[PDB]
Amino acid sequence: AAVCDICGKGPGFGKSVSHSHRRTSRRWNPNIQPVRAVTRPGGNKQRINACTSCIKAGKVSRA
Amino acid sequence: ATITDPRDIILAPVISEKSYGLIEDNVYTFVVHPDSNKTQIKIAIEKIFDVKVDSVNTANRQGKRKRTRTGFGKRKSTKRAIVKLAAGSKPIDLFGA
Amino acid sequence: GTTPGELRELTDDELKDKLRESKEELFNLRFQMATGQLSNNRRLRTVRQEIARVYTVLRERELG
RNA sequence: GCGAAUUCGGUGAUCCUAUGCUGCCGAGAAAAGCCUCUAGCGAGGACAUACACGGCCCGUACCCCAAACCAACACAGGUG
RNA sequence: GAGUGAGAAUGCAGGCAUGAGUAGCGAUUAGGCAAGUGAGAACCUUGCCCGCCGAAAGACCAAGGGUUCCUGGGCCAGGCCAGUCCGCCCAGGGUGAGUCGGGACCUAAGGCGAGGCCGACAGGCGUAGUCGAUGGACAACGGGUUGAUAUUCCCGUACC
RNA sequence: AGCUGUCAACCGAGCGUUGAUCCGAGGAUGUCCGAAUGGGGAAACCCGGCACGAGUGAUGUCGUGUCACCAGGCGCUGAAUAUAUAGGCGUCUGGGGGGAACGCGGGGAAGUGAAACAUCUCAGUACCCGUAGGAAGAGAAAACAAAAUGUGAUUCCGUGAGUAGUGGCGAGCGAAAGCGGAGGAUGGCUAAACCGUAUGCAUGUGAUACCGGGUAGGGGUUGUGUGUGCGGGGUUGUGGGACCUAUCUUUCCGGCUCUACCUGGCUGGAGGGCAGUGAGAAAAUGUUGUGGUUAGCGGAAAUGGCUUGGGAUGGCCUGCCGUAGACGGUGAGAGCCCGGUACGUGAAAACCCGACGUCUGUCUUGAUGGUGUUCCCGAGUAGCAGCGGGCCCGUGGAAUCUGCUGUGAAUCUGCCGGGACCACCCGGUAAGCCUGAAUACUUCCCAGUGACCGAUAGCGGAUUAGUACCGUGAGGGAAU
Ligand SMILES: [Mg+2]
Ligand SMILES: [Mg+2]
Ligand SMILES: [Mg+2]
Ligand SMILES: [Mg+2]
Ligand SMILES: [Mg+2]
Ligand SMILES: [Mg+2]
Ligand SMILES: [Mg+2]
Ligand SMILES: [Mg+2]
Ligand SMILES: [Mg+2]
Ligand SMILES: [Mg+2]
Ligand SMILES: [Mg+2]
Ligand SMILES: [Mg+2]
Ligand SMILES: [Mg+2]
Ligand SMILES: [Mg+2]
Ligand SMILES: [Mg+2]
Ligand SMILES: [Mg+2]
Ligand SMILES: [Mg+2]
Ligand SMILES: [Mg+2]
Ligand SMILES: [Mg+2]
Ligand SMILES: [Mg+2]
Ligand SMILES: [Mg+2]
Ligand SMILES: [Mg+2]
Ligand SMILES: [Mg+2]
Ligand SMILES: [Mg+2]
Ligand SMILES: [Mg+2]
Ligand SMILES: [Mg+2]
Ligand SMILES: [Mg+2]
Ligand SMILES: [Mg+2]
Ligand SMILES: [Mg+2]
Ligand SMILES: [Mg+2]
Ligand SMILES: [Mg+2]
Ligand SMILES: [Mg+2]
Ligand SMILES: [Mg+2]
Ligand SMILES: [Mg+2]
Ligand SMILES: [Mg+2]
Ligand SMILES: [Mg+2]
Ligand SMILES: [Mg+2]
Ligand SMILES: [Mg+2]
Ligand SMILES: [Mg+2]
Ligand SMILES: [Mg+2]
Ligand SMILES: [Mg+2]
Ligand SMILES: [Mg+2]
Ligand SMILES: [Mg+2]
Ligand SMILES: [Mg+2]
Ligand SMILES: [Mg+2]
Ligand SMILES: [Mg+2]
Ligand SMILES: [Mg+2]
Ligand SMILES: [Mg+2]
Ligand SMILES: [Mg+2]
Ligand SMILES: [Mg+2]
Ligand SMILES: [Mg+2]
Ligand SMILES: [Mg+2]
Ligand SMILES: [Mg+2]
Ligand SMILES: [Mg+2]
Ligand SMILES: [Mg+2]
Ligand SMILES: [Mg+2]
Ligand SMILES: [Mg+2]
Ligand SMILES: [Mg+2]
Ligand SMILES: [Mg+2]
Ligand SMILES: [Mg+2]
Ligand SMILES: [Mg+2]
Ligand SMILES: [Mg+2]
Ligand SMILES: [Mg+2]
Ligand SMILES: [Mg+2]
Ligand SMILES: [Mg+2]
Ligand SMILES: [Mg+2]
Ligand SMILES: [Mg+2]
Ligand SMILES: [Mg+2]
Ligand SMILES: [Mg+2]
Ligand SMILES: [Mg+2]
Ligand SMILES: [Mg+2]
Ligand SMILES: [Mg+2]
Ligand SMILES: [Mg+2]
Ligand SMILES: [Mg+2]
Ligand SMILES: [Zn+2]
Repeated sequence: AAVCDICGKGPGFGKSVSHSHRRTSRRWNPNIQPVRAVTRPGGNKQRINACTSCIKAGKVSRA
Repeated sequence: ATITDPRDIILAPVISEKSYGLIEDNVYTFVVHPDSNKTQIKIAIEKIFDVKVDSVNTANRQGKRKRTRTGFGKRKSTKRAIVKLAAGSKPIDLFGA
Repeated sequence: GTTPGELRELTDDELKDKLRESKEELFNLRFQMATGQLSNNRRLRTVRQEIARVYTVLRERELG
């Protein structure tokens, strides 16, 4: 839940608000998953931490 | 540069009533730099005074702590060495009694 | 102790010779004043002068 | 400086044999050293003894159930 | 132009009073006398009795302190008093190890930690290892010494 | 011509006309701890390996170097296994800690005010964290404005204004546009719409398909798609650029568009430019100011007289010089006594900024104006949905920016800005990159200033000062 290795995405911090509109500091942790994706066309694939946005971008290929 | 010589170690001899109680018994007292060793001091005394020594005993005397209005005064730490020449018994005339 | 005019025009074997004799004189003089038979300081200072400059000239002509 | 005798017996431990023996359950550390076995070498090591030799650095005084440590004291306290 | 006017805020810092030459002088043991030094002696030194502890109030060690140890000098400051005395102060001297205690040997609880994992970041973990005794392997006595040090110095005999 | 720093004297030993000491520039020596880096460790202390030498009859022993970690390149090797990778080695270049403030970028509260208090404010304050610099960040419009044929990068002040506004519309918070100022450089290019080469990956109707007139010699730029890498040529507001067809064209040679022959399209080499330590290519090759600095030298003019007087620098009187009548001391208020002041001078050596001669780099295969017509100019981005931040803007009708999570566009009759929203007209081209000048700060150094204090004041510290002392702590903290 820290940083996906390629686009350099780090968690930002913000405040939760109530119906009474009360502030309280909270956290947003980015969607990153441990997946093993192909790097060279021979079909080898290594476990790296990639965020879901990057996976959707397809910056790492699927095979 | 600098070469290795044995008599870069001896600071001085010490004169005292105990030192004379030893001088009568063919055992001598010398003041020696702290970073020395009995082997080095043995080789030094042998080479310098052409006497074949048996063994050397060394002791460390912690410095005193003398009063002064300026503040807390401490003297330097000194190392005394006890040396005992062999049965050959060659007095060191350089000691000057 | 000796002038640089002589020192720079003199050679390797001779600064080796004055090197050993100056170490020998440092030995002797420091430890007669250690024994307490010696009085003044300038002797150790000038033999220090000699050893320092001979070591400097040694590395100087070694590099050059 | 000189310098006599220097044995018997008995009592006797919480000390030694004992890291032992007997019994209990609540069932009682580690590694180094030591002995030995081979893998990987190898043309000179193995056991005793007469002899001269060489074995480092540091602590080493004093106080220590106290006027010297901890309690602001030369303190009716505490300290293994 | 003002840090410009104090008598108080259980004000602040310094100094000095009364209570006052009043209470106390730190135990369950207790002294007295003689001679000696000294200008001064219950308090120090030497001699004889008495008193007390004696599983300590004796003798050693570890932790701790660091010269309080010994000798010589002096007693305005310190010792709850005077003090020649002192653990006062000034000077000098004093601590001797192949074999006693640690390092060159090894580990427990636990600490550090290459890479590695996790963590916006600072960081937190723990592998190989390396540290970490309160533990284990591995080598002594009698006597003598001066004014103070003795299983260290010397004599005598050995060890690993 | 004196000198061996001070408390702090005192002795004794001595150095100097050959110039000692003193002040400056450069150089070396530089124990140990401390990033500490051969390993370890309770800081200034314990323990080793490797190479070259000294010494003993040998050892023991003694000196000199070298031995931390991480990152980034080079060469070798390649495990599970065959290709190949991790890991493993050897060598260079970098970084590690400290510093008062200033700055960027993330984290980030409460005491308080609202006379309570939750929105709010306190406040993006304190503090923590990782960065480099001497300044940093920002910086060339996807900016304003509103019909004027306007401003024209960024930065920092004074206005505009406590105004338009926000706010349990309370406490409170708070613009922008425009104007006046400081400073100047409206500034050069990369990368996709053709190609040559290092290439491979694939195949081959392996012969009439490839070269820019004529004759002739020779024998896969895949046929078609997908994806990446390498390059000449398109980076735009009146809205702009090439797969092909129309007009002048300020040198030449070669090789190409799978070949040899006019037309059309690219690349290598000789000569005017553009510039260069730049932010738009990067590494190198060598040069003078009385600019300054770290330090010094010269530098006028009464022993004047008389008196109180211990001493005059005092009182009076002559005559003092002055491009110097600032300041201290000497026995009392001294420009005429000295330290010195105006003013001149002066550096062997070293350092920072400013010119002047080998050498280096580029293109003049290129350049300037002229008539119609057939994939590229920054992508998981702009934008959208939800959830939050920061601009006055606290979900209010809410533009603009950013972020987390899902979706998701065109390439010019494309877009977004013009403060919920659009038809016709109006102004600029987003996802890429950097860039000096004005500014803030002062641990340090120099020269000065003060209607600032004169020992309970002024820094805690004019003196053993962050010392004694207290607290095992972060620390607190004196008097003299
Ligand atoms: Mg991460
Ligand atoms: Mg934030
Ligand atoms: Mg809050
Ligand atoms: Mg999808
Ligand atoms: Mg010894
Ligand atoms: Mg004292
Ligand atoms: Mg029994
Ligand atoms: Mg031996
Ligand atoms: Mg030692
Ligand atoms: Mg002892
Ligand atoms: Mg003691
Ligand atoms: Mg005792
Ligand atoms: Mg106490
Ligand atoms: Mg007491
Ligand atoms: Mg007590
Ligand atoms: Mg007890
Ligand atoms: Mg006032
Ligand atoms: Mg008053
Ligand atoms: Mg008062
Ligand atoms: Mg009261
Ligand atoms: Mg009173
Ligand atoms: Mg009474
Ligand atoms: Mg009473
Ligand atoms: Mg008492
Ligand atoms: Mg008496
Ligand atoms: Mg009793
Ligand atoms: Mg008892
Ligand atoms: Mg008893
Ligand atoms: Mg202890
Ligand atoms: Mg101790
Ligand atoms: Mg005593
Ligand atoms: Mg005395
Ligand atoms: Mg007295
Ligand atoms: Mg007193
Ligand atoms: Mg004393
Ligand atoms: Mg660990
Ligand atoms: Mg690590
Ligand atoms: Mg571990
Ligand atoms: Mg360890
Ligand atoms: Mg241990
Ligand atoms: Mg003892
Ligand atoms: Mg003993
Ligand atoms: Mg110099
Ligand atoms: Mg050197
Ligand atoms: Mg280190
Ligand atoms: Mg280390
Ligand atoms: Mg590399
Ligand atoms: Mg392979
Ligand atoms: Mg740094
Ligand atoms: Mg609050
Ligand atoms: Mg409030
Ligand atoms: Mg209120
Ligand atoms: Mg710079
Ligand atoms: Mg800029
Ligand atoms: Mg305004
Ligand atoms: Mg208000
Ligand atoms: Mg605000
Ligand atoms: Mg091109
Ligand atoms: Mg081009
Ligand atoms: Mg137009
Ligand atoms: Mg002058
Ligand atoms: Mg007069
Ligand atoms: Mg006058
Ligand atoms: Mg004046
Ligand atoms: Mg006057
Ligand atoms: Mg004056
Ligand atoms: Mg004067
Ligand atoms: Mg809003
Ligand atoms: Mg809005
Ligand atoms: Mg554009
Ligand atoms: Mg930009
Ligand atoms: Mg600027
Ligand atoms: Mg006063
Ligand atoms: Mg403390
Ligand atoms: Zn990602």
